[PDB]
Amino acid sequence: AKSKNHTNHNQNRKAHKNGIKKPKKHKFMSRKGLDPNFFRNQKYCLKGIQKKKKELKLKAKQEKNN
Amino acid sequence: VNVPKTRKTYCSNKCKKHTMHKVSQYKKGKERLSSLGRRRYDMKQKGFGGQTKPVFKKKAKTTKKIVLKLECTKCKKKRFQTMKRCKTFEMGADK
Amino acid sequence: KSRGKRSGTRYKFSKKFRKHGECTANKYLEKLNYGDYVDIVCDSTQQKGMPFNYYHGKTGKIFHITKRGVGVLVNKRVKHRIEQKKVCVRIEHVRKSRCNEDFLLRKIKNAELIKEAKLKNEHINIKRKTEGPKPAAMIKVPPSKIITIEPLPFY
RNA sequence: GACUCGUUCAUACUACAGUGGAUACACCAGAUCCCAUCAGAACUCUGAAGUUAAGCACUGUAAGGCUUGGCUAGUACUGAGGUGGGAGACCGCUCGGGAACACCAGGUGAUGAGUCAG
RNA sequence: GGAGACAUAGCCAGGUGGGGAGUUUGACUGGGGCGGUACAUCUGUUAAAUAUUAACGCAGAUGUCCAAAGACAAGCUCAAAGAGAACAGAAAUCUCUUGUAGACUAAAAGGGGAAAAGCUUGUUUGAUUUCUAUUUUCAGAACAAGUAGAAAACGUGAAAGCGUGGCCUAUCGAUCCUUUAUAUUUGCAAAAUGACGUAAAUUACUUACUACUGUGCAUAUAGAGGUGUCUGAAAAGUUACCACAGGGAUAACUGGCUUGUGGCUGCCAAGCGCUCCUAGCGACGUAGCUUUUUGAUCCUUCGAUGUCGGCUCUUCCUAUCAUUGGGACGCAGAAGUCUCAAAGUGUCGGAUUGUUCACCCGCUAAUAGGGAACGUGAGCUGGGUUUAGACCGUCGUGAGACAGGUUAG
RNA sequence: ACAAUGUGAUUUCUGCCCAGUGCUUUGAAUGUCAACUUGAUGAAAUUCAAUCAAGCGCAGGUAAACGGCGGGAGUAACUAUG
RNA sequence: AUACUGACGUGCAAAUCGUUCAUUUCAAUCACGUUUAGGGGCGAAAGACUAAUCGAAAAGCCUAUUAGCUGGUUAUUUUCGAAAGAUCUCUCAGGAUCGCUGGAGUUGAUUAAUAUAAUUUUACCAGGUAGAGAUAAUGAUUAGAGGACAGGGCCUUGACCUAUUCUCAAACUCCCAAUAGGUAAAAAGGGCGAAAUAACUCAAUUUGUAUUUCACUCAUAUUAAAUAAAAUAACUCCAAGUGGGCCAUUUUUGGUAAGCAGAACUGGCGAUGAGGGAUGCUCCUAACGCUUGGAUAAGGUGCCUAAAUAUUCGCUCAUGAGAUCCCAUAAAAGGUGUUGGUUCAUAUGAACUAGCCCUGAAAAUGGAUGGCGCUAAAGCGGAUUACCGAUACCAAGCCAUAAAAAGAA
RNA sequence: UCUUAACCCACUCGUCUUGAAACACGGACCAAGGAGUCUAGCAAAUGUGCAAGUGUAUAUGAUUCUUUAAACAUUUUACGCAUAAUUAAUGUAAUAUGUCCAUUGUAGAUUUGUGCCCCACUUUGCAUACAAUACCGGUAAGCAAAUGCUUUAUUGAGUACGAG
RNA sequence: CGCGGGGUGGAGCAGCCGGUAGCUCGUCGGGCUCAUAACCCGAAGGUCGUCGGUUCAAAUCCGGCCCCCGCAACCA
Repeated sequence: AKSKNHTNHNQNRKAHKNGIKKPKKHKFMSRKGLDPNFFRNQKYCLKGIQKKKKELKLKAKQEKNN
Repeated sequence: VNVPKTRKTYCSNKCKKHTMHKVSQYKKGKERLSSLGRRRYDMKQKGFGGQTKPVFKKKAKTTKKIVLKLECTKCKKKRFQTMKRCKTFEMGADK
Repeated sequence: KSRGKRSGTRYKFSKKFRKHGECTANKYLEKLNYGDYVDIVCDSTQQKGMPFNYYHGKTGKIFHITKRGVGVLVNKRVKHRIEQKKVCVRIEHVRKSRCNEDFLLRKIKNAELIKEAKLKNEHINIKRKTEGPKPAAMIKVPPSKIITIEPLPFY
């Protein structure tokens, strides 16, 4: 029964009451969707680097104890 | 809309590769008495109380999605392929 | 009323005059890195990978590159909040951004200046300072060669 | 002097003229084979007898176009302000920003990589 | 006596069944309703140069079609115009020249498209299976449509490459249910249904070792069968016999804004007025005023402002019909006609009506026009629209309905 | 005679239509059409067939049953109408 | 129980009374007893009646039925304080969920900063609305001119070609604003180097890619452009109220228009006192503890009514003058009223022009520049000051709230 | 203190409604009574007691007997919820075992030192955020002589020194 | 003035279901008969309301105008 249709009125003013919130801008981002093959090689590289670090850490610690 | 009777296309299962299939039209089966919902519906319907479920009198479409039965030449398997809602459908007899 | 994909694009996705047809190969050869900023600017010839209306002329970081696709993180205002949205665009629609290129040039000149300043052992101020300060100044025009002006009368 | 791969994508276009052919390009000669058609026209293959007549390059033209610049014009238009004006329609003023067509003058390209005869 | 294994009675079952029961009969909505869909959607425009954005805004389109009009490659260039050629002419086919698309792109409209995205031809079926990140709508859920990739198997091309439908923007549908696909995955509740399979053993309830084990039902995963009131009730009429809950969120009554329509006043100067623009006129045109018209409207009032008209009674207005004073005249007088100051004064009897209005007949001196809550219902009247009874016509299968007519209230 | 209706003294009459919607009449020749029953099948559940039911359908009857009861052109020695 | 629509209509009476009128030997009237009972009876049919009860009696109960709807919904101070948009909805008087709000917590913060920002700067883009155009395309569209198939009667008219020419478009576009929009301005980082890792990568284990470890070093000891009561920032939790709004400027669509319907941006009101606008929810000024004083704003200063019958220059007399935005009427058109201008002619004659004033200019209780009044203004147009003028503004006191100092003899 | 005055100001309150001084609705007046409660289950908050447990259930017991209808006690695998997830489901199910050490990053509270104390380096590095790997149940795909397997995908309210 | 149906020969219907427009009466030519009809034989005639659009092809299908008939004006 005979309604009014629309208005954008006050909505912008309401938005400015708490301001328009913006990105948190993280340095790391979850990478599920990113380039297969290249990213699984990156996973192998990363695992490789971790293994390299582990080998270095274990040998150095064992050397220090002796 | 017109499809031929045969198609070389991928078989996924029991044959693992592109091979011939014969192409046919799904006929939409027919209900059997021993279905669980029908068992439930018959029992509820039975006795005093008349009809116990809705009756879908309302209709808007005269058309049907067409779905092909693909029957593998190499192996014993069937595979479905469904395609756009049609009022007009043909098997073979090309232009 | 209706709200399909290209809704309201008659003027916007028109070609510019004298720019009709396919564009040069050497546009496509242009090299892109992850973490580049990149503008999304669309020639209307190639129809696949065409971004939505809002992203035309927008700029954002490349976060992902594919075979002929580029993922670009673009900000969109959704009512009371701006959020980053993953716009996939084509080699055709990417333009290397220029704000970064001013920073790069600025850095290069500053680095040479820093090398010189350190070499001379005297401080400098990098700052792109104010506009408005004017020194005192001289007019050497002959005293009857100056232009004498008055208001303009009517028709 | 010449060519190939290019780049910008008309200063590179279009139109009518004139000027040029060491090497080169091209026009040109042939059809067995590969090939291709109705057609050796094209395309494919094989030639090298002739030629600037064309293609092509360069230049010219009260050329047309494009292209820069002036001039159109601080005109038209326009943001903000005003218990400003005007019966209203509208029009000033204050703070600001500011075109387009026509017209007139200039211009008619530049360039990366490689090669051959200087 | 008569009838008789038929009746009848009981219990099943089909049919008939408004006699009776219980119930349904959307919404938006320039009020209600006939109508339409603005109810799912797609284009341009409205929309005010990112985007956003409404109306029963505008111009529209939609519920498909396509084994090619799909896929890849290759070749080609279209519409048109000029100049030519038997039949052959304005159009038929063929040729040469000119041809930035003026063609065509399944269908709308708008974008894009010339060594193509058009046309011709060749080879084909990727219009394939599996999966993300996403983009659109937007909750940034669903569904639907997309984009960019990935894992497969291939198709095509000389290769680079390209192909996960249609050049792009449209062409569509939950839960439950049914149905067919799919599986070295499962279940049907203390157990079993290949097969006593393969070994040994042989007094027998022997002893090991075995991925593949009845019908039927249930799953799990994947489609399809549909809901257009399209984020999904199985739902026709009717009430002037009616009731209830609300409603000035909404008509009929005043008022109000406006003044299209009506009415009144202008300006002008082509004609008319013998002759003569304007004595009187005045078109084609063009400006105002008003709300005694009818509208448009829905601000005000629905826990009520008594719904028409007449009668009666008073007052105000002037845009003066007559009476008083004048001006002009197409004016001889008599008249008469246009006009101004003027609202002091007057403006009637009937016939016919439900009547404002209208229309006759007659007087008059003339029988002007309006306001006052559409003047005036605790002033009247109750004839009329309009309660409940009734009638006729038409319409409705019907019950009933009718700014159709009538009588009684 | 009982039950059920319509019309409404007298007088004068009561035209057309059984198509529609009703009601009504005949029936294995006959289309459809139920339970039970009967047979076939399978290891059984089951799955299939088969069966002069009525009804409807086909075929009649009926309007003092419900009801209903057209449109155009042309045409006469004046003119007009037809 | 027909009529007087009589009396009566807080009655003699919740239907009486008066007068009139119908009935009176039969389908008559009267009594008593009797029958038929609630979706039932009974009905000479009016849905009539069935104990002041009826389109379903009375009594009691399921029942405190149900109600998206109406009404009402109770001491005080202090603090923060909205929405009337949105999505889906048999949804449009409703609900849910978003938005905005509050509480509570934690994180950040205390280092004049960095994070950060309804802001600009300098870079850097993206545009096709206003504008402008028809000699750029599309759709229009008025004229002639110059040329080599058709009409009229060798000649002429056309069309048609070619260059022009007039006026043009929300849904046309060569070109094209302002406004609005986006990215940018360095330390969890960036430079240039080395070494590592790969099943990614190329012919090629440094051939790259990316990552990791070590290096060397970039402004910030005024901050790689400003400015910032920039942490009053974040973030999590839990919840409310709300979903009918309205008004103004400017842009604006429909509609004859509308205090009309519908949008856009922003500001108000709503939810708001106070001073002005004569009065007035919205206009203007301006947002408010309690007080004292000041000086101002909007606005005034003839009197009502506080301050000037101030100063100063013009213009203005009206037998219905005129007098502060919204705001309560007013135009085309005239004027030998007066005032300035400007073009012409010969201190005169013309012609124009805009200022005031006049005509154009009629309505309804008695009547409204607010009223009285005002004309050497208290009118209209300026200017010059002074004075008056708010809870706004400054200083001071006191109160509470918020934060900060500082403190466990 | 009460009382009139006088100057200036002063519209019926409640109410629904965008909007009431209203020609909107309710209210003649005064007194008393007169409307967000209670139960169930759930959630977050904050307090409190305990913690890989917790509650003591029904009930038993006692030198417990106006108030006692509460209070007190409970001769070592009861039950609820939490200590494990996954899943139609037979089921399966958490660093991987060379190590009583005890997953990888980047910020990040806290600590050593140097050049009272803020400091400026270094130094060590929780919560938490952002990521990352592992690994378990489901599902794919590849394999499959069943102690079912396999790098790779995917998926769960997962898990990576328990919080209830 | 708001809804929906229809325009084809002189007249009235077919085609009007996309290409090739049929039938009757009327009109026209010839017979038959004192004479005239009736009767018999044979033909001619459609421009498909009008302006524009689709499609290989439109009288037909697609719109807008022009006429023609049918509905509609109710609660106010």
